[PDB]
Amino acid sequence: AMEIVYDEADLRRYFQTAVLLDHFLDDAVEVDVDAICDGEMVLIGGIMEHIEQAGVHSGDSACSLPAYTLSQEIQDVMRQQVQKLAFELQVRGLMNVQFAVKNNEVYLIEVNPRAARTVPFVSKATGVPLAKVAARVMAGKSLAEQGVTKEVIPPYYSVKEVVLPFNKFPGVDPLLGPEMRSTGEVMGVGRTFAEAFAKAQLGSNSTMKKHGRALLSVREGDKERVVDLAAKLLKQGFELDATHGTAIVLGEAGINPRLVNKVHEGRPHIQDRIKNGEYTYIINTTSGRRAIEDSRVIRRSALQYKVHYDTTLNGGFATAMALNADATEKVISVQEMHAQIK
Amino acid sequence: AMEIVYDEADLRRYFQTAAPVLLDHFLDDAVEVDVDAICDGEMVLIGGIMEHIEQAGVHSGDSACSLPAYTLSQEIQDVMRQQVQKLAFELQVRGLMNVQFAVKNNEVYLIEVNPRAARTVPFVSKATGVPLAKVAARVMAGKSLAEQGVTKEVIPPYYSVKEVVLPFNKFPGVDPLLGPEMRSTGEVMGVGRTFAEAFAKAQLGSNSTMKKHGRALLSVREGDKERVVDLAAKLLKQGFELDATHGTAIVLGEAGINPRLVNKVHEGRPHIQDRIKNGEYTYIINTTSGRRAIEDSRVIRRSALQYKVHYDTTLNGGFATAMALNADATEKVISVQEMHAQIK
Ligand SMILES: Nc1ncnc2c1ncn2[C@@H]1O[C@H](COP(=O)(O)OP(=O)(O)O)[C@@H](O)[C@H]1O
Ligand SMILES: Nc1ncnc2c1ncn2[C@@H]1O[C@H](COP(=O)(O)OP(=O)(O)O)[C@@H](O)[C@H]1O
Ligand SMILES: NC(=O)CC[C@H](N)C(=O)O
Ligand SMILES: NC(=O)CC[C@H](N)C(=O)O
Ligand SMILES: NCCC[C@H](N)C(=O)O
Ligand SMILES: NCCC[C@H](N)C(=O)O
Ligand SMILES: [Cl-]
Ligand SMILES: [Cl-]
Ligand SMILES: [Cl-]
Ligand SMILES: [K+]
Ligand SMILES: [K+]
Ligand SMILES: [K+]
Ligand SMILES: [Mn+2]
Ligand SMILES: [Mn+2]
Ligand SMILES: [Mn+2]
Ligand SMILES: [Mn+2]
Repeated sequence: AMEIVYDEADLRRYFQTAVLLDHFLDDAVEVDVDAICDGEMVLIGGIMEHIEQAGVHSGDSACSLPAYTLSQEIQDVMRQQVQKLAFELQVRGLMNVQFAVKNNEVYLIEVNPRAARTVPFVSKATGVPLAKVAARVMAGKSLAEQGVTKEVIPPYYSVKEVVLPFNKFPGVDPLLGPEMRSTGEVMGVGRTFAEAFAKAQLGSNSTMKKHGRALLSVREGDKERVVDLAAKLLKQGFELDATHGTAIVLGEAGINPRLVNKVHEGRPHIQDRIKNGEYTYIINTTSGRRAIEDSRVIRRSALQYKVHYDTTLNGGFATAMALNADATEKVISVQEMHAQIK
Repeated sequence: AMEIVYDEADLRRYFQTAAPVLLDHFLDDAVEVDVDAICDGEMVLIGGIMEHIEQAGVHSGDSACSLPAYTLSQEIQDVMRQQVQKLAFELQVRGLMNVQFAVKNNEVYLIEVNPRAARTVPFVSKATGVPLAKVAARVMAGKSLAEQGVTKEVIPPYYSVKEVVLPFNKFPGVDPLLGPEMRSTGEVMGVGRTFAEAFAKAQLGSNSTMKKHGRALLSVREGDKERVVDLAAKLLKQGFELDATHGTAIVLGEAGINPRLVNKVHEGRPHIQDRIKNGEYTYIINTTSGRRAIEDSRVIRRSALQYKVHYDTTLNGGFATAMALNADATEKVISVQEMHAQIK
């Protein structure tokens, strides 16, 4: 039962309703690294950059392999940091390490000295059967011995996206957080991150379209960044609707969305519009226990009415890119993927 | 000291803050009309029919008006005419009289009859070329309209529009807003070949700072919400960029117009006030209804006045303002002599 408390007043609130205390790394890029250690060397299985930031459980995050935004430099740091930890803990077989990158700085989230849920993904993207190799390693065959020494960076992009069970429990707020709730995953393969992301998205049963009206209702910390997102969408032919505060900031950057009322504001409001099919896409980011609680209708509504929605700006940007891709254009077999590897 | 109460809750509100009290039904969304005439007991001469720009509810003394009428139908004017004639005799008018009417849903309501010379007489004299005070003085003294040879109503070939000037800038603590009470100190006159030109001249004469470019702030009430769309449309066609407050922006977006959203003061920064003060606006159309809303919207009008931005507090006025945008007050001048010479 992990929560993110914003302030002091916010803690009692928890405390009461409600121990490990940790500083939340806000606006950070979460990373998952899968590796093998035989006591002799460390094999980097895959470095995966999640789309959703730290604070959204890795299990519920879409992710990319290779990393789509992280610097070689930043990643080399991680690589070294994992090797250091492999030896230190005396890993023999599989291991997974979770990082957060904030302001060009690498921080340690956790070390899982065992097989992690991303293994099959990495194995498929990299064509290397990590569970088999690590098994052998555990049984006594060194990496050296196996001819498995080099880290594989495929020529193509591999993206993993999850599927969430919210539709099965309507009374639940379909919102991402530090706790994992997904049931499954899909893989998208493309020549570009945008292609891979498009394939992941469509495979995950997303109802996203390449036309219509998008609803933008983001929080403070996203208002600035949301400008670029609106630009993108307008550029893809989307019309824009926005809730008061968000419209304000857009307006201040030269973008004039059509305003929509919050439910308490009047009619029609967001719910009538969602219900009435005015939107093909919704971006709704929130912060604060309170805020979340009051915005619940947007998310429940979008779910109920099958409108594609993103609860993170990063997801938004990923979706925006995918719009320039065509998930049906080309196909490729796993064998083909694998042969293409140096 | 009178106002328009909108409901029971409001009546208390008032009745408290304030002796038999008069209670009249307020004809909302009505066109106010002024009619000046002369009766000699044998006949009735119509001096002029003026159509106010601001609706009934904005005192006639403070309304802009036009001679001849700019929206009313002849049919409706003919009623007013018969009505004036009937009143004239019944009342035994001998000399000048003035009749004020409200038109709503194609129906003519009587607001008041003033059986003496009215403040609009000079304007009508000047527009029609007929010196009403002289004519009526001769009538009171014994010379009939027939004896005088002044028996037929004169409809000029040009439009004449009267605009007023208000003293709000002399008393900054007052809310420079129109209502049932007259607060104006003077009037101007504008003459044109079209109502738009007459209006532009009257507007310019009245010391208006209106411009034909920039950004306009739109913040109107409920009853105006639907109709303000076409005005924002006229404003965009003229080249202006629009700003709007919450609910106004909502109505407009649904009509396809997307103004830039601005925050009220309680709402956030920068707000309407900050914007006005920084010279962001060149035009402001701001309509309100009910004691509270009025009280609450105060800052817009005071700021507008303070910062010299032209502002309209009525939609009818806003529309007048927009039409004038299509006219050039400085393009042509005409002398009164010439004007009267045109008279047929
Ligand atoms: N200090 C932190 N700052 C930001 N996000 C964090 C932090 N600690 C954990 N998280 C988020 O919570 C998720 C779960 O954290 P983790 O420690 O790995 O728990 P679990 O045992 O469920 O794996 C992480 O994947 C990340 O999204
Ligand atoms: N029943 C009414 N409906 C609408 N407006 C009215 C009504 N009665 C008065 N008014 C408005 O108030 C103004 C002042 O009212 P009026 O009766 O003419 O008083 P005054 O003697 O001060 O001129 C009118 O010019 C008109 O705009
Ligand atoms: N950032 C948000 O989701 C805003 C809150 C929400 N729209 C409400 O009605 O309270
Ligand atoms: N019609 C209006 O002017 C609405 C009221 C005003 N904007 C306020 O700040 O309350
Ligand atoms: N990877 C999580 C699912 C994404 C979902 N559309 C959301 O942003 O909430
Ligand atoms: N005719 C009265 C003056 C109009 C002023 N601009 C206002 O509309 O408040
Ligand atoms: Cl795991
Ligand atoms: Cl008078
Ligand atoms: Cl004062
Ligand atoms: K994450
Ligand atoms: K009037
Ligand atoms: K009277
Ligand atoms: Mn974890
Ligand atoms: Mn764990
Ligand atoms: Mn009167
Ligand atoms: Mn009177």
